[PDB]
Amino acid sequence: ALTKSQTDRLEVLLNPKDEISLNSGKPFRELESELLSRRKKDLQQIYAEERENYLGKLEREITRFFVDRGFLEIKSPILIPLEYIERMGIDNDTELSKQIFRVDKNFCLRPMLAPNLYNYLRKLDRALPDPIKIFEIGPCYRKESDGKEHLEEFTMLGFQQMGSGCTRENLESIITDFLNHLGIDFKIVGDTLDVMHGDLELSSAGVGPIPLDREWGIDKPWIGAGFGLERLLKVKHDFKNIKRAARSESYYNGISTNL
Amino acid sequence: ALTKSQTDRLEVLLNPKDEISLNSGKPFRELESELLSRRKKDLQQIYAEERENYLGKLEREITRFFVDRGFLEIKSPILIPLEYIERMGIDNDTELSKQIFRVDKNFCLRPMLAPNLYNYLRKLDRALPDPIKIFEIGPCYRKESDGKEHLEEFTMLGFQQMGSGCTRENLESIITDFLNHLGIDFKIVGDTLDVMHGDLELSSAGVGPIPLDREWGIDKPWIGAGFGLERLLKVKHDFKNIKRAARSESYYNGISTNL
Ligand SMILES: Nc1ncnc2c1ncn2[C@@H]1O[C@H](COP(=O)(O)OP(=O)(O)NP(=O)(O)O)[C@@H](O)[C@H]1O
Ligand SMILES: Nc1ncnc2c1ncn2[C@@H]1O[C@H](COP(=O)(O)OP(=O)(O)NP(=O)(O)O)[C@@H](O)[C@H]1O
Ligand SMILES: N[C@H](Cc1cccc(Cl)c1)C(=O)O
Ligand SMILES: N[C@H](Cc1cccc(Cl)c1)C(=O)O
Ligand SMILES: [Mg+2]
Ligand SMILES: [Mg+2]
Ligand SMILES: [Mg+2]
Ligand SMILES: [Mg+2]
Repeated sequence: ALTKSQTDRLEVLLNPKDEISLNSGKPFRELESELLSRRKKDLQQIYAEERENYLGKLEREITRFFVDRGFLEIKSPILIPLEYIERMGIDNDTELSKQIFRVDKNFCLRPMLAPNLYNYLRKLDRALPDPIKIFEIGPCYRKESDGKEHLEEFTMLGFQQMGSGCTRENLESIITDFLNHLGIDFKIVGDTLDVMHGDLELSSAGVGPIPLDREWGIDKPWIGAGFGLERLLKVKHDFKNIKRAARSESYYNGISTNL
Repeated sequence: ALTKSQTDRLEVLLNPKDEISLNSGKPFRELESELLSRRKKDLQQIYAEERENYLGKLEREITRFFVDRGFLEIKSPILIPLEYIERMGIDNDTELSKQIFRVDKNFCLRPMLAPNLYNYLRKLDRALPDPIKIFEIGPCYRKESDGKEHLEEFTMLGFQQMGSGCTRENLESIITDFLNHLGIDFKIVGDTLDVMHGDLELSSAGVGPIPLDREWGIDKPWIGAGFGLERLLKVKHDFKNIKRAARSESYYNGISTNL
């Protein structure tokens, strides 16, 4: 009989496509040696053939999708003014206010892309023709309880369109084309618009104007959404825990690095 | 006569390829309106034609270079254990110990990629054939005095090879091919190996083994280097201040967003 600790170890080495049973009478040491051999070959094949990281590769594929669709690629600060949090309406009565990683006395690690995207929409409206379409992909940070769907360090895609054409139908079309392009199954569940995979939230999306826009110097209609890249990878690759998809020292493209 | 404040404003709108003189008798308001028109057209042309961010595009071009050359693409944590700093030999007598952005009580924003690259070399040596070649590109953070060559939030490329072929000559060949591929002029100045553009340091590079390797479980020869992407962009585009190349709300591909 395998111990729970032994089973935890084998689960670290198990990949979703393996068809190995941990509840059949082979001893731990030989089930471990089998999976170790498989995972070493997996890494050797990546090293020999493609050599790209899942998170980097997904970011580049999403970038090509949105650039192609007419969205400007933004790279804005990750370390942001603490003031941006309150100005997003995130006060002591929200879950998020307790989730901020503060840095120094006036800065924090951004928990979302919305403040920077708002600032870019306002500034670019002075220069670019209507409608203004932008997107950003990059690290975001939230303190979280331990859970198979949450990372404290994750990667967000955020896109926003401002001006003409900012309808819920156009927003759903972007989301639908995007996820069908990636091969991710989803349901849009009705502003309040969430993109679900089963009970996992892939995205929250919105349609403006909303009262908050005024604080950011925004007075035009808009649509947009935010997506977690590690959740997309978790669904795409059928990972049991989002840790497999994270920036990590423990996993490379979902393969354990502790061999 | 232009005021210094007026000149600062015009310098924000000036791009290196402009051939406009701020010391000739045109009034401020018309020099400003001229440069505003030019910068709006610059942004409109980016939006119409390519839509890619300089920092993102450079990261993707560097990624293709190193992948093609046989290096595995790594994406490791940006928020790292504080312990990694001391284990890198960075104690109270180094400049760096005073430059760390601490997060919480046991974490910090990484000021360099070396700790994570060391960990990946050790782990991958259990699985990959000799030599082991890896690289990472991503955010790094250091507290800095105000200066035209330093950002507090920047982007590092780090690469490392471990095992056979780890000679200074092979290291210089990687650097030389890399910078000639990017079109960046440089001089290698002699371990202690720095890559200079004039008096600007583009990279510091090294040849192991060194005593520090032991703390990280490394006992093989190695070569590697770290490069700042915003310094490469600053040189490539002849920016006067590295702020033009940063993750920023103030500049897009070196164009002022305050129009
Ligand atoms: N801790 C996290 N780790 C990974 N991805 C996240 C995390 N928090 C949010 N995301 C993703 O970012 C997107 C937009 O963020 P947001 O809608 O604010 O998250 P949220 O509503 O807190 N989701 P949840 O925490 O699962 O209820 C979401 O659709 C998630 O896929
Ligand atoms: N604050 C910064 N902003 C942008 N790039 C940086 C910064 N610090 C270091 N880099 C780049 O990262 C590379 C490796 O880092 P490292 O050699 O530790 O920097 P360094 O020796 O402190 N350079 P300097 O601070 O200019 O004397 C350097 O060659 C720089 O190009
Ligand atoms: N950071 C994302 C990005 C986003 C997209 C559209 C509109 C807005 Cl305001 C924000 C989110 O929180 O869902
Ligand atoms: N973070 C870089 C990366 C690097 C490359 C090779 C060897 C080492 Cl140990 C470190 C630097 O500090 O120069
Ligand atoms: Mg949440
Ligand atoms: Mg949500
Ligand atoms: Mg320095
Ligand atoms: Mg140096």
